Amino acid sequence: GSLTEDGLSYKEKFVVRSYEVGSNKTATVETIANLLQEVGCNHAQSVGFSATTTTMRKLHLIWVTARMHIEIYKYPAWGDVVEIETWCQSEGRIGTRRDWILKDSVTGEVTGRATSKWVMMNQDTRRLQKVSDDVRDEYLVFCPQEPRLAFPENRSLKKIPKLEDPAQYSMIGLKPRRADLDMNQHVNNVTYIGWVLESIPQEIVDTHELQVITLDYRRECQQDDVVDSLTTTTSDSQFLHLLRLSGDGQEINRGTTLWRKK
Amino acid sequence: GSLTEDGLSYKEKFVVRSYEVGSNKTATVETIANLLQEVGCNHAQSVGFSATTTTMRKLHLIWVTARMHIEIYKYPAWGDVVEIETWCQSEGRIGTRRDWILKDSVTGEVTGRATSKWVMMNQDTRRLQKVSDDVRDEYLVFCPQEPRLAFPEENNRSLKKIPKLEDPAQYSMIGLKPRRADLDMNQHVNNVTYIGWVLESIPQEIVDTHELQVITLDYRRECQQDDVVDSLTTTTSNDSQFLHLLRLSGDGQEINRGTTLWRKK
Ligand SMILES: CN(C)S(=O)(=O)c1cn[nH]c1
Ligand SMILES: CN(C)S(=O)(=O)c1cn[nH]c1
Repeated sequence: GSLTEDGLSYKEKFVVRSYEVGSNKTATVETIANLLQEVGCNHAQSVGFSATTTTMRKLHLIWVTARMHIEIYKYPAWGDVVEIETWCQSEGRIGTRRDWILKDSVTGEVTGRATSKWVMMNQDTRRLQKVSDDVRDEYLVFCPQEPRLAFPENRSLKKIPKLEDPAQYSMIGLKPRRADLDMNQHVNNVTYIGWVLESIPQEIVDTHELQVITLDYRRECQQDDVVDSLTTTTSDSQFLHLLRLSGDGQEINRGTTLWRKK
Repeated sequence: GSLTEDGLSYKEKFVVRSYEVGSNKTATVETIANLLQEVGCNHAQSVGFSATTTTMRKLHLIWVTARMHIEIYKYPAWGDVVEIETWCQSEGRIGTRRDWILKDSVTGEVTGRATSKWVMMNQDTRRLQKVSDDVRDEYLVFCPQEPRLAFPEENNRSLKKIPKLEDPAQYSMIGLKPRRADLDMNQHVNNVTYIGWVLESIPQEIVDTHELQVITLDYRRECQQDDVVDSLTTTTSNDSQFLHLLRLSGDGQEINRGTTLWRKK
C-alpha cells in the first residue's frame, strides 16, 4: 500500500483469501467491509495519525461512524486481486467523510464504491460535538480541497425509516464473541453488517446477490449485550432493517439493502 | 506464495491486518488459525488438488480434521510480516498429517508451530475409512518421504490423550450460534469458529493477564448451521491449564473436546 503522487489519497491491493468467500466462491460483503476498514487504517497511519489528530488526543475526542453506504457491481473471486483507493474530505463543522473505490486489478474496471460519514464525539461521555477550527486545519492538509465524491449523482443520501412491529423476519439472541471485538474491545462495525444480514431469509441469499447496503449507526452494542435483528420486505428486492437490544428494544442500528437476482 | 525448490513444501508471507489483532495489538489465535488454513489451501491448489485427489472425487471421499495442535511463542504485531511453511505426510492407512512452521520474516526466528491429523471420510454417510493404495499413491508424490515433524520431541503435547470434562463445569458460555460469516464456501461451519467458541468460556481476567501458548482440539462431530452450542471449561492446573468441551445446547451431544495452556504476561 502507498499514498498516491499528490499525497491526497491511498491505494492498496488485496488477494482474496479462501476463508473470505461464500458459497459462490466470491468475497462476502463482510470481507469487502473489512478490506475498506483496513485500507482506511493504512491511510491514517501513512499520514501520521493514531485517526485522532494532536488536538483530539488532548481533548479525549474521537471520530465515530454515523452512516456507511456500500454499492457492489461485482464481488471478486477467491484468488483475484482487488485494488482499493480511499480518501477523506471535510464536511465543514458537521464532520468528515471517507470514500472508497474498488477495482479489479486485472481489468481496471470499477467493481464497487463506498462512502461513510463520521462525527466527532467525546470518548468518555459519548456526546457529539461540531468540528472545531483547530481540529480541522490539522486534518484538511491530508484531504483534497475540491469535491471528490465516490457517489456524485443517489441512494447514499436516502432517509431511513424505523421498522414497525411486527417484523416480517427476525433472528434473535445474537451475541458478540471475542473475535467480533477490535483492539480497543469495542464491537467491530462489520459485525453489525453480519447481524443485519442474519434476518434475510436463506432463499433470498441463495438466489440473489447483495448490490447496495446503507447502515445508520445510532448506539454501540457492548460486549455483554444481546441483539435482535429485524427485516421487512419493502419492494430486485429491497428490505428495511433494524437491530435493537433483545430486552428493552433500544435501537442500535437501522438500514436498507437492495438485492439483484443472480 | 510458492512451492519450495524441491516441490515438497509451500511458503507464504502475510502482513498482519488491523482487524486481525486483539487488545495487545498482536494477532489472535483465530487469525493465526485462519492463516494456517489459507496457506494449506494455497499448497493444495499449487499441486493440482481441489484437497481431494481424482480417485477421492470418484468415490465421494474427503479429508476431515480429527485433531489440531498449535503452539505459539510470539504472536506477530499489527503490520508485522509472518512467513508460514507447510507440508503434508502420509501416516500409512490411518490418514494424513499437515504441519506448519511460523517465522518472523525480519528476524527469521520460529515464532510458532502447528500440526493436524486428517482422516478420510465418505462425504454423504460421514463414515470413516482407512486410506487405500490408489489414494495413497496419488498424494505421496507431493509429500517428503523421510520423517519431517513440526513437533519431533518424544513426549510432546501434540500427542496427549484428552479426557471428557465432567459436570459441573467450572465456567461456561451458553447459546452460542454460528452466523453466515462462520461458514465456509461449502456452507459448513469453519473449524476456526470452534476455536473461538472453546475460548469463549475462558474468564476475561485470564485473557487480560495471560497469553495462550498451546491449544489442542479433537474434532468429534460437526455443528450444523441451525445448531446451538454450549462451551464448557474447567481449570486443571506461573502457567494455567484448562480442559474444554463443546456440546449441543439441548441433548448434550459432544462436538469437540480440547486443552489450553496459558502463560502470565
Ligand atoms: C466500512 N464500514 C464497516 S465503516 O464505514 O463502518 C468503517 C470504515 N472504517 N471503519 C469503519
Ligand atoms: C488450523 N486448524 C483450524 S485445522 O487444523 O482445523 C485446519 C487447517 N486447515 N483446515 C483446517
